[PDB]
Amino acid sequence: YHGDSVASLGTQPDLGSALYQENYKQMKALVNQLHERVEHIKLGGGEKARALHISRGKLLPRERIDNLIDPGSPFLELSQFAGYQLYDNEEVPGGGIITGIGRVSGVECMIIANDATVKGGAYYPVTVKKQLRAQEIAMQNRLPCIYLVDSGGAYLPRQADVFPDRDHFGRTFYNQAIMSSKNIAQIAVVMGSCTAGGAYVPAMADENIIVRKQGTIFLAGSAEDLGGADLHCRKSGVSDHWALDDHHALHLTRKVVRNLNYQKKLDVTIEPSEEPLFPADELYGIVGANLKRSFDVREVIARIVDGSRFTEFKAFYGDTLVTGFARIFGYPVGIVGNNGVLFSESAKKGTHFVQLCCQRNIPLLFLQNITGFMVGREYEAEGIAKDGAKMVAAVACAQVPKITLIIGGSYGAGNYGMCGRAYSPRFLYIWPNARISVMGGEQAANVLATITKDQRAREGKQFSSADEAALKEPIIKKFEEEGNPYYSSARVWDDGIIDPADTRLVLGLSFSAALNAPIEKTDFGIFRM
Amino acid sequence: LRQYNIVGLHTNIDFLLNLSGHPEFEAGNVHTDFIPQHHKQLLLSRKAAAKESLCQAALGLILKEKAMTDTFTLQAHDQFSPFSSSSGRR
Amino acid sequence: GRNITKVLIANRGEIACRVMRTAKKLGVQTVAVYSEADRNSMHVDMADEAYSIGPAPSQQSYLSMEKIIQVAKTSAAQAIHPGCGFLSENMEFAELCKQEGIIFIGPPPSAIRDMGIKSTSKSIMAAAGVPVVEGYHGEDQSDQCLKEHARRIGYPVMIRIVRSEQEFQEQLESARRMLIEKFVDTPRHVEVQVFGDHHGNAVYLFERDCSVQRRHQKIIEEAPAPGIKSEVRKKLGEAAVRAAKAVNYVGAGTVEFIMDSKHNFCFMEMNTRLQVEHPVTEMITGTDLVEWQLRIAAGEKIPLSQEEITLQGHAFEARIYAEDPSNNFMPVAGPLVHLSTPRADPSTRIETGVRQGDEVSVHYDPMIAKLVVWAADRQAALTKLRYSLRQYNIVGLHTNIDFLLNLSGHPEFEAGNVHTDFIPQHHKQLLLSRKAAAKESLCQAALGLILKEKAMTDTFTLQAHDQFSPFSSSSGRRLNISYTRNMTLKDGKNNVAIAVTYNHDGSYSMQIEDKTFQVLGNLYSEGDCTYLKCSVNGVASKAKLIILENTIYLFSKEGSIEIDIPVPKYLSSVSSQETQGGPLAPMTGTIEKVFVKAGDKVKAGDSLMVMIAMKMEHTIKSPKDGTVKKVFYREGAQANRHTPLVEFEEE
Repeated sequence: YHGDSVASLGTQPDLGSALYQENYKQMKALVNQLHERVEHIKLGGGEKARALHISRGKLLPRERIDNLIDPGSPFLELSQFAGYQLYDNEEVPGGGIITGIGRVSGVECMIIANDATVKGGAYYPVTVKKQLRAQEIAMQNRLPCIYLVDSGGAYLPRQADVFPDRDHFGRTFYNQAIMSSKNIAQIAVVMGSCTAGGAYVPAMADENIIVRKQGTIFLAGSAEDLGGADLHCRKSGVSDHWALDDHHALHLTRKVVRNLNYQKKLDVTIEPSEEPLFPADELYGIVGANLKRSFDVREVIARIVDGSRFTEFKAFYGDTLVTGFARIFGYPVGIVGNNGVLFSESAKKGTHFVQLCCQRNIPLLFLQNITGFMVGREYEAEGIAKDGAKMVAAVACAQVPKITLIIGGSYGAGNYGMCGRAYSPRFLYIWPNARISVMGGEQAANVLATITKDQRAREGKQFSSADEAALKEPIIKKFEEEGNPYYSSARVWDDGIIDPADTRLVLGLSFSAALNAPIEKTDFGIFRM
Repeated sequence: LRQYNIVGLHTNIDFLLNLSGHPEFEAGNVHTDFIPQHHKQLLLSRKAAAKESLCQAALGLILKEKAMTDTFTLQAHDQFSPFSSSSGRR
Repeated sequence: GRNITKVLIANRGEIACRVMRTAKKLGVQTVAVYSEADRNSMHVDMADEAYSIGPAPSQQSYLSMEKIIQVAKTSAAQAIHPGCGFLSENMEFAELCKQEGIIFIGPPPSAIRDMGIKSTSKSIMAAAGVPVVEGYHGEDQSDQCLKEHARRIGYPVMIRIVRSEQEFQEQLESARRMLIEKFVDTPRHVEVQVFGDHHGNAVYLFERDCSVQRRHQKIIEEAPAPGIKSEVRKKLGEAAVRAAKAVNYVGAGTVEFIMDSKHNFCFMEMNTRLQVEHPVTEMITGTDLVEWQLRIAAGEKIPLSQEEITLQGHAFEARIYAEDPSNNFMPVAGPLVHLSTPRADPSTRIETGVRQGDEVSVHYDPMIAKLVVWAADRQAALTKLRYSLRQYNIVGLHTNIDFLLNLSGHPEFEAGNVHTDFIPQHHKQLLLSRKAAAKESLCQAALGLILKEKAMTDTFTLQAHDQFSPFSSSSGRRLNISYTRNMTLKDGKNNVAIAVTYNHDGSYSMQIEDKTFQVLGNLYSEGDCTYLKCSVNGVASKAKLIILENTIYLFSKEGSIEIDIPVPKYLSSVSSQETQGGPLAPMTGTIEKVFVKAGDKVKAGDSLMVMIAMKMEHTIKSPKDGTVKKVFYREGAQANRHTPLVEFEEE
């Protein structure tokens, strides 16, 4: 019986209020800035490179993905901003690689395509990291991997950051071998030249497809005679399927996936989906771009969960943290979101909640908007560190799928307790207004303003107020620049910057993909009582 | 006649539509040589389609793909996944 | 000047659907025009083609002559049907259509202009010999001039009723603190239908009666008009026919005459609007007047001769409106969550422009529908009309259906003594308060909630793997004892407590107060409406059951009862006020702003104070709508965490 009437979250914001008008205007500008920058990244190398690419009869990398996935299906692209201003004088749109999750023949798959128009498809250090992140996502969720291979090899000027280390280019083949041993299909489509390590990708794949003339495979670098589809297809045997052109190869790939003999099974209970009771675009006015102002995280929840229905857990205890049960697109989810400074009660409340979700095998969603931990002599005497550690330790051991969304600041140990990047959430997204760093820019400035005020007060040479901002202004600039969402996203610290109006859709797609793998039992360490 | 649809073989229906719309037939000026006499107008060649018709055809193809997607979704355990939508969203 | 194979309908709503239905039965292609609000309207979906004519305001859409002509050209429509209202009586639009070579389906411009001017129409009508009513329309007000005109018209006259010359001065000064007409008890309005061909031949359909008027809007139409002698009927129509031929009338038309009593009648006005009271005449004469209008507009002669036209039976037309009678027939706009009507048959015809799930809009007239019933005699037709009105059900907005049932019930209406003060004279009788429901009806409502819960249990069972579990039964059976449920329902302002014992046989025994009722029932679905078949104490009945929000609606042929389900306080959100007595300080921090004086009325969400803690701004908001009793802190004060900030007056 599911006919019980229940209460719903959310309230109607005051659209006429000046605060709402200002917050909407600021957030809208950030979203518009995000959109137009992606449009530029969409063009890859440029008109001359794109014209040359098409002149060879090859499809553009994004057109390949459009033809590969099922007609009209959504495509969840990841790390669109990788390499954004990362290198001083080189522009590398998207890192030279396009990764995302789409549906092929009704199966969710991870698609990894080299962008040959960007530096001829050479592998920059960020390119390796982006690919490795995609492989990690595919393995953790048991998603088949499809490699649209068109690459020019490693970027020699930066070889030391590509070749040698464990998380360097070599790890790519290690991941392929491991996934194959776990029956996670590895499919490679050679739609261009692959040289040196590149030739290993088709060789390490379970099934392989090569285009008639464009594709070339050789350990040591005419190219067609040395490699080519005909040599590998008919003589070397490296090729499993032979394709006339890019369209033919993509058609063959869809057939290969259809023969995987895989059917998705759900471990969680399902209920009919319902839209939230409030518009999503109201999040612009509610949240704004000023991190100093505070908002009720429940308002964010009310606009993303099915029917804006939410069962809060321990509502009046540790009120700075909000925990409860909801459903997104029918999936059950346990939501943990910051509503103020973390306290001992908040950490205990979170630790209790995480155990509940793990026991019932309920996916967890974290909404990070942190401002730090409570600071005080009494709090330390009562083991706030001991309480904060309880949550870091429960979150780490949880085996249910975890997704993190940074809707505000992310500073210090508060990041760890709320399932930061270091704690292997299945996905991590950030809003365009977010800031992340070891501590807030102001705190670092003020802390230094104590150390050197002390330095010269204790030493005895006076240190004046103008000497203070010759200390504080460079620090604040550095933390503002390095905490910017684009700085964080240019390197692969998150899986993308998302428009707040798209939060519900992105979460729905992400949780759906994460459910391809069975949920394991959670084993906890010692809870330091 | 327009509501009558026949696919699989050629029929005289379009000829009957041209004949029943001929000015001399509308006037009742009929005789046994009517078809031979007005053969040029009654037999009509094909004319290039309008862009609106092409748009409708593309819409029909897209909707057929959407129907196929729904048919596949019917048999899946993950009935309400957003991936089953035909939004084509990015 | 061509045969019409495609027709643009320059209208919306019910009239547009009616014109389209005649065209479909005739094979004529149909073009709709639509505003942004009417994009999904029934007449848009009904047409073979439909075109946007701009935004929701009719001045910028349906009254835009340029846009209508542009769509007629673009769709290659040979003719425009204007329907009723909007451009149907616009001389400029009619001439513009003629200039552009488009057939206007309606009268010639000369007739539209002549009818429009009161002087010109009356002058031709007096020339026709049609009896005329005498009134003084002169702007001059000299008491002598007004008195001389009152004598010429002859007493009694209306300024204040003036029965004689001696009372004229006193009544004039009373009225002033003017126009003169003729007063008399003259409330019967009798109208006739005349059709004329381009050839000049004309026929008269039988007369109708529009006497009943509410808020200057006709409510009930009956044909033929009651009490009119067969010989009077022939003479009244023939005068209309001669008048129509003299004015060279073409197309459908209505001529109005006023009869105070004793068959004394006089012309009032002639309308080319193709009034929507046309259906009653069609049923009695067995003709389609929309079909006749399309044929005549093309150029064909009138289909039937006067001898061929015959009168059979009696028909009544009632117009449903969203107007709420309690607020003086105030128009209402709302979603039609449930709409149902009497079953269609040759005798019963429903003319509607709305469907269940449609939303009524303030932009246009709110009439929900027009209902037409036909029978051998006036009383039998009236009985059918009431039977059908009870079968007309609407949920989600206020309606005049109840008022219509009361008016049809009134004895004077059944007699046929109809006058236009009927609603004011019988106002107290026509509007009646709700009576307390009977215990039997309350038992039926309780059964309805129980059976709906049983259906909900059944729905869950279908999804479940254990389909045959005994627990999925709704037997409410305990071991060695019987379950009695205490349930409360509210009738009006009265809470009623019903104790329901779930018997082993599947029946329910319900005790309300000191009376015990044995109730058995089932839910069955006919069409899209769930129906409750129930027996209370052996009396058996069938009703339509809709449960929406917290209200149970049972619609039966006898009456409609609405019963309410009490709402728990926790869901009511009154609890949200109860959860905390007062707002406290979020953390230890300085008070930066205070927005409330010692005595101030505040509503939930009204900011009371702003506090900065560790350089982090928090704004305190009003928990309740209660007025503020006192404030515990002032600006610049440091408030400790969880300390009361505001005191609210006890309520």
